[PDB]
Amino acid sequence: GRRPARCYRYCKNKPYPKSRFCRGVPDAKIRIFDLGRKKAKVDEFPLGGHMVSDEYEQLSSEALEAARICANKYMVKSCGRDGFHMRVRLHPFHVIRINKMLRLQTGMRGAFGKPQGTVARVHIGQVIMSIRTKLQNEEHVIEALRRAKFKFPGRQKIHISKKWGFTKFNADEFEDMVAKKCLIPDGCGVKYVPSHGPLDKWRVLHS
Amino acid sequence: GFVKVVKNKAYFKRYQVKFRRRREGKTDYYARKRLVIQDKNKYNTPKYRMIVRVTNRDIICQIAYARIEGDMIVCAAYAHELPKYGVKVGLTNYAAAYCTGLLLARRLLNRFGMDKIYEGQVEVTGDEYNVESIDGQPGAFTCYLDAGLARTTTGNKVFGALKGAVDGGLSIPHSTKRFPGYDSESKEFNAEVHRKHIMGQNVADYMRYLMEEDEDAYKKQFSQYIKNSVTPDMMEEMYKKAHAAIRENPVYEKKPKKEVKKKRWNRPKMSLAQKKDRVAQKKASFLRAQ
Amino acid sequence: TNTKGKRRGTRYMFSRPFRKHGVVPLATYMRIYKKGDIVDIKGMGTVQKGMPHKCYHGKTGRVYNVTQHAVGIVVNKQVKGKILAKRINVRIEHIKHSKSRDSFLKRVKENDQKKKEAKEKGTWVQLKRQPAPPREAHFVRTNGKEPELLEPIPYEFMA
RNA sequence: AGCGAAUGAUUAGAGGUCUUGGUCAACCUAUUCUCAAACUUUAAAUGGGUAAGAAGCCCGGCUCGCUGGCGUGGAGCCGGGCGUGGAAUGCGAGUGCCUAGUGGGCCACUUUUGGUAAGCAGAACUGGCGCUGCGGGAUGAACCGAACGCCGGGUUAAGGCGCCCGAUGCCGACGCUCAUCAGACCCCAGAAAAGGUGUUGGUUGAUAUAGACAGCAGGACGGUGGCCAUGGAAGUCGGAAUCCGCUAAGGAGUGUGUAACAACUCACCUGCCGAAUCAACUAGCCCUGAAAAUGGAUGGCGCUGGAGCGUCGGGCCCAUACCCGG
RNA sequence: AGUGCUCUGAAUGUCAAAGUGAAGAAAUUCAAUGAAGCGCGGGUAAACGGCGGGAGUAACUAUGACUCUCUUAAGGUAGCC
RNA sequence: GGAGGACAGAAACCUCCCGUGGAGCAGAAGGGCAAAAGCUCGCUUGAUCUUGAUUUUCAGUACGAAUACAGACCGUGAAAG
RNA sequence: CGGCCAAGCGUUCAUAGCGACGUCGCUUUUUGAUCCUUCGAUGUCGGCUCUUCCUAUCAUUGUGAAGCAGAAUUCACCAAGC
RNA sequence: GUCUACGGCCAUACCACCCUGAACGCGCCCGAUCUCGUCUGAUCUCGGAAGCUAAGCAGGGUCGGGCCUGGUUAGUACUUGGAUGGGAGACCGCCUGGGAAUACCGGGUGCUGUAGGCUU
RNA sequence: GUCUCUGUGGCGCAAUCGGAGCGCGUUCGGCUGUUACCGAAAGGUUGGUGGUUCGAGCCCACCCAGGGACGCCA
RNA sequence: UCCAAACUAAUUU
Ligand SMILES: [K+]
Ligand SMILES: [Mg+2]
Ligand SMILES: [Mg+2]
Ligand SMILES: [Mg+2]
Ligand SMILES: [Mg+2]
Ligand SMILES: [Mg+2]
Ligand SMILES: [Mg+2]
Ligand SMILES: [Mg+2]
Ligand SMILES: [Mg+2]
Ligand SMILES: [Mg+2]
Ligand SMILES: [Mg+2]
Ligand SMILES: [Mg+2]
Ligand SMILES: [Mg+2]
Ligand SMILES: [Mg+2]
Ligand SMILES: [Mg+2]
Ligand SMILES: [Mg+2]
Repeated sequence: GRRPARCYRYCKNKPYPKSRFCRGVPDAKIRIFDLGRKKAKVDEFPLGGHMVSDEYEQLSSEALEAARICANKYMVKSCGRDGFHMRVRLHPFHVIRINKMLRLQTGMRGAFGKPQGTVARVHIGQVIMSIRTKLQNEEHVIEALRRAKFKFPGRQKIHISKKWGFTKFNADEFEDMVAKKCLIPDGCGVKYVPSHGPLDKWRVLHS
Repeated sequence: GFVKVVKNKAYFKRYQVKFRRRREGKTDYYARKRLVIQDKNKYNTPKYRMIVRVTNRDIICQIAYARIEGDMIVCAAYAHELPKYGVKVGLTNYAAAYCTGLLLARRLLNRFGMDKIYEGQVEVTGDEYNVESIDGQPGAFTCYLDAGLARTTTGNKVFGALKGAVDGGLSIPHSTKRFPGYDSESKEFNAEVHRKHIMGQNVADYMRYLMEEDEDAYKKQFSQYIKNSVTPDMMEEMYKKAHAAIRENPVYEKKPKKEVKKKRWNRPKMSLAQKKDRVAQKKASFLRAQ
Repeated sequence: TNTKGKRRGTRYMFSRPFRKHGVVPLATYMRIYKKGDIVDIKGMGTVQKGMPHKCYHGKTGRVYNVTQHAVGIVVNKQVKGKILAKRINVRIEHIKHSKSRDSFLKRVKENDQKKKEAKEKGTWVQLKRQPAPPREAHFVRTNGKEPELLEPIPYEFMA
């Protein structure tokens, strides 16, 4: 079994990712990071609610997919099977280690341990999880992110963004920029079309 | 598309250009590094090099020493100024290479005033000669050869301009292995085969050859010799008259010209204001066309 | 324990700058080093002969010897308890003239220019530069405007 | 910091369409999420080196076997001339001989490595203890203040000022808090997640005399029960529902847990009652969470218009420190 | 087979001092000759000691009398647990 | 890498185009390197004879290794070198 | 040895009794880990005898809860008197 | 106004594509007896001068890509010194001084030395 | 933990010598009245994954499945 | 004096 999670809570070591050097890590528990109808466009699924860490700590990969699951089946149950898109925005890149003991060399002789799991190092203000829905589901994204808090160790705050969706443009100005072709909806996100470049891209934009 | 573009934006963010005069393909910075650079304990002493460059219609010969600002040319002698001395044509063959190197030397030695001190080899043998310095006089002007990017094989014309400059009196360290009269399978130098390349006898034979077999390709290969009436049997003396005319008067005097206006023959850069309304009336005339 | 290797830890020190690889510019070869001038010791990576050891990269010494390709520099080195002067031989790719001296040679050539022309105007001109006096009294015009009121902005939370 | 910059690691859609993939992938282009002790275009703070003159500067000449187109170049030498001593601040400096003891260290702030951690093991930087007393932290190698000849006077530091115990025996200022485990001062000697209609602040939003809120209730629910189905429909439901009362506004149900026409008057009201109220947050103190062995520890006694916590004022108390004196 | 002990000594390989021969002015050097022992060859376990693995197989299953195999100096026998 | 060319295809050889090093340089990793430090030809032995100085580790001792010279003799190159 | 969250289990029904994926603690009867004290010596396992203490309650007194009809049982509270 | 030869700094100079290029030059170009090289006069070497600015090269252009340089980012991130600051901690405020990097938004697109031409 | 070692045709097991095999079995003819012997043919990701190399089953790095051996004062 | 083993449970005279 894995150690209790207060053993690996604070960011004490320097980042130790899997590479040519740290070989043979076990695979992370969380493998799926986006969820809901992923193919939903940007045009009318506008609300974006975040989950922001209040502490500088490191979260296990077991706990990232425990809050992936418990926020999914609340959003499924109350906003439908496809009325949402959630996105986990932490990848478990740091590798934690274990010094297994008890015919080896006893004690702290040779104490550099073996890789044991993966965590995600997280900062103050860093977004943990995002959900985008219809605008009339603000009551439910606040509840699903509140119920994902109980899976994580430290302190988190729930926050409703000012941006449109998962984009980086403010929702106050989003429709005006789509109207005047400063933005172009491609898929989940949006392309910014600047006022420089060759002029044939201006011509095909104003065909 | 299907293939990955190699010249993408990240290709140009990491591209280092070569030097300005490398990517024109004019300078070998490997060779120049060993050629223009003085030993640091011969401190501000110049290090002169003879620069022989052969274009398609001219032979440039010039002595330079290097400075941080750029190379400083001390004396330069061209081959298109040889018709002043009496060689109207064949101004890039081996014979005019000798005449240009001889002109470059004699123009330099009276520039310094050493011209009667170091006379050089007046009668052209074609054999190995070296100017040695005389005690009590100024030393001989010591110089080195910058052939450039030329393939320096035996008979190359840059060694003809060297041979003219040694006979003119300069001190250039050389060997006779790349003069035309050298025989590679014998490692033997003739100095009579080489003498005839100075006098233009390789050309004189081929003129007599095209006279007696083709006579219509003769007017094709030597169309300008016929116009200036340069017979094959008057040519060896035509350079002997030329070399003495060099040694008579090597000084380059030049004519100024003043009566020119400020006529733009090219086109200036468009201002910022002209550039951004040009797009503004392209965007206008695009929407006006629909 | 670390190795006592000659280039241990010079991964970035002796490397080249970005897009400055390749052929050395040729005017680093035609500087002139007299005996007794102050040179900055840096050390390229393109040239491997004659490079100084890593304890001299970024030091500054004066020239005592000049050879065909190199130089002799006297550099102070602080080994543990005492500074001792080291005589090192460096090919001249790795050094450059120091401009720390040349501002002082700019003003010694400025002071002799003004001592034989000081007296006939009765001028006792200032030569000793002084260390930045306090600001003197002055007036500040409002030009009819009033100064803009500043007040702290309320907090809000984004990231 | 960067990754719509190389190298690596990596998530998702989109746009293209060539084909040894079977519409799917692969592929390409533009974007997008998240990373790096052993990656980096960029890039600090702190830092490291040198310099800030007479050993200089400007003039003339001489020497050379080195160098050399040249009276060249370089080094050396000899005269002569120039003091406004060419930033600030502080300070007397140089040099030699002989030489003991030591070569187990430990601790603390910040950076830091191994480890779940450790009063653990290992480094960097400075200070300390060891070698060192004194005042303060009840007590203490190392914390905070300050370093010591033997005394008088005065005044402080850190810390204090109910009584032990010197000093608030101030008509001190404004609040917060009740604890049937209150709390009470660097290191430091005990607690977390999660909760509380306990109280006190605050933030946002909502309703309200075209009368809310809470509580009684006055016509106060029905052809349509549809669609879902005779495992749940002419009251009320584990699956996709979803119009209309012949209205002053109304159920294809939250509501009397339901194979039942079982059967009672919520919902929404205009007069009654006639003035403000509701919700979600948030963080102060307090409480729950909170269990170990001899009987016991804000140091003790005790303290609750404070002798508690927060922000503050004036006094005052004394060290071997500072000051004046022997 | 190992380690011992033992017998045999054939033309036996290795092998000291002295002795013999040659080279040299001599010290010296080289060669020949070769005792035991070692090496080679037998014998010996009531000498020291030692004495296997892997597959498949009976017509319910399961077992495995039998079969095949790598392998060593022999592969633990009568017994007993 | 692309596009082509009898047999010939996922790989034989031929040709053009793109190609900032994504290859290679004996090996570990790091730095360096493009008319090159790479690949291929030509000629060679400077992998030789010398005396000091300096660097690196450092006590500023030695070995090792390394760097600038100087004196010889040489190789190569037209020459600078 | 406890807590929190709540997918599920409990014919129905998250929470009577439970409790996955997570996550937060306490304790010093374990053992690791350490090497601070003792090597000019602290007699070293168990049982026997005997006293006292702890509560994280097995029973008994007083209660609350249930998937508590009665009976039996399970879950909590005050409680270590016996 | 501009080129040639040799450079200095090495993209504000590079890359792609389009347009113009008087006179000189530079080139493409024509040939293989000699010199010298090749499987091949393609390269290299040599001898030329009928043709041509097509290409190189030069000048210009592109809401061009890169590169150079400003703004924003941002007094932000981080950081020297300091406290008997806060907080159970992790971490965080303040004092005293320093002070960045993207994305985003502008501007720019070679300067210049020595020698020699040309341009009326 | 560390170090060695094995892996190859159905089965036991070669070649370790950088340049795919025994025995037995299985098919298939024969002989026989019909089921040893005679004849012939077939068969192998040579554990896996990358390296190195003129070239790998042989040599390197790792993973796996198996083995073996190395420790004692309480 | 070379080797040379075996022979339906499936029955009707
Ligand atoms: K024992
Ligand atoms: Mg060359
Ligand atoms: Mg001591
Ligand atoms: Mg302090
Ligand atoms: Mg037995
Ligand atoms: Mg259930
Ligand atoms: Mg210790
Ligand atoms: Mg005793
Ligand atoms: Mg006792
Ligand atoms: Mg109890
Ligand atoms: Mg040709
Ligand atoms: Mg052109
Ligand atoms: Mg054109
Ligand atoms: Mg641009
Ligand atoms: Mg097998
Ligand atoms: Mg023992």
